Amino acid sequence: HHDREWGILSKIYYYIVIPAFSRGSCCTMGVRYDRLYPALQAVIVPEIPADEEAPTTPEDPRHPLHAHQLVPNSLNVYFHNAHLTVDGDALLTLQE
Amino acid sequence: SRVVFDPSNPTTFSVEAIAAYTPVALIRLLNASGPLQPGHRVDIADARSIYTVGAAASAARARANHNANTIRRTAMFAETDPMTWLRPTVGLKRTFNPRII
Amino acid sequence: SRVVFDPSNPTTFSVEAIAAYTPVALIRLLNASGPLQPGHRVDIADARSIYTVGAAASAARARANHNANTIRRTAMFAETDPMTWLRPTVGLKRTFNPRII
Repeated sequence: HHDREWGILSKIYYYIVIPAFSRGSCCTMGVRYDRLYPALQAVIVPEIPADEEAPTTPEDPRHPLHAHQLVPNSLNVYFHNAHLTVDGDALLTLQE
Repeated sequence: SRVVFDPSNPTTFSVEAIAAYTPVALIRLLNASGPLQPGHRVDIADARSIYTVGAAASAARARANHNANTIRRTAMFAETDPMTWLRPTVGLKRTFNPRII
Repeated sequence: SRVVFDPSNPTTFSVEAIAAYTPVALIRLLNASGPLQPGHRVDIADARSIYTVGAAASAARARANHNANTIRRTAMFAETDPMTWLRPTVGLKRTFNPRII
């Protein structure tokens, strides 16, 4: 588009204090995509009626996934572990 | 088409027809597999790919069915036409709780 | 029966049925020493083991009785993923309210 200025800036940002602060913690990381794809591939959510207000915190008794339909499974426990503002419209955008 | 011994029949046919929660629970409660010799246990990559494709199709169908409050969509890029001498409506994207629609 | 003189018969069903308040009060009123001569109480290790197993059974019965208004307990880890080659399963960290309301 314009030049290698983006790469130059990225290398400058990554070669100032990052190696010094990660001398003892820099290592290559693997990618188990072929094993982690089915874990997050199956995503479901009950229908939410309109003309209402989306819940703010995932602790109210009116939550459809907390009242009586929690179940352990794998996706359910994963969502329970990492449910930091991931439901609702965030869940819809993730599904998209 | 729901036998857990062969991981090729319940891949998309039993997933895209209805909600995948019940097949997922059945698979979880029915162990993983049994005798892998009398079956198409070879090339598990294709089975995994078709299962994930079926799961994605089921999720998309469920999202389309439940998306009764969001049906109109547009683009984000501007100046896509030569006749851009005016300023259209700005509005906002899907970044709010569903109250009006 | 809640008498330590003849505890051969009231060992399991008597402890499970009645509450622990009466044996707790009896122990409190009988300081930290008990007569090991009467009844079928050889030495003190056997008596201590009987008391501990009775207390455990009473606690389990109380938990089962009170489980109607609570949710069933779950293990810290799942350990229910026979399909290791397909995908792994994460653990469970219960952070919700243990009560219904």
